[PDB]
Amino acid sequence: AEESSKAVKYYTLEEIQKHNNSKSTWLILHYKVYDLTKFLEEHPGGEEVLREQAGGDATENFEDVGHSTDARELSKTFIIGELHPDDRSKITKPSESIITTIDS
Ligand code: HEM
Repeated sequence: AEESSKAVKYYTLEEIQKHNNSKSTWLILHYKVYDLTKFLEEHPGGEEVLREQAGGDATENFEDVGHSTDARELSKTFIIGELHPDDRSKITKPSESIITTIDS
C-alpha cells in the first residue's frame, strides 16, 4: 500500500543461525552476512559445504580452509548484510592461533 524494505544489511548471530537450511543458507564471513543459498550451487565441496557452515560465522572455519581472494570476492556477490553489534566483536575480524604438532 505504502511501504518497502529489503537488504538485511545488519543481522544477528541468531538471525543467521536460524538460516541454516538449503533454502535459508545464511552465514557470516569475516564479519559480514552472505547468502549461501545464492552460493549453494557453486562451490567444489558442494552445497552442504556452505549449509554445514550456514547458521553463524563460518569465517572461523572458512579461514582455516584458506579460501582464495576470488572466493572471498565472489562472496561479495552474496553479501546480503553484516553481523550487527549483537555479535560483531564476537566474530567480526578473523583470527586464529593454534599450535600444530602432530605425527600420524
Ligand atoms: C562464505 C564463505 C565461503 C565461500 C564464499 C566459499 C567459497 C569457496 C570457493 C570459491 C572454493 C574454491 C576454492 C577457493 O577456496 O577459492 C571453496 C572451496 C572449499 N571450501 Fe569454501 N567457501 C566458504 C566457506 C567455507 C567454509 C565455512 C568451509 C568449511 C566449513 C569451506 C570449505 C571448503 C572446502 C573443503 C573446499 C574445497 C577445497 C578445494 O577446493 O580444494 N568453505 N570455497
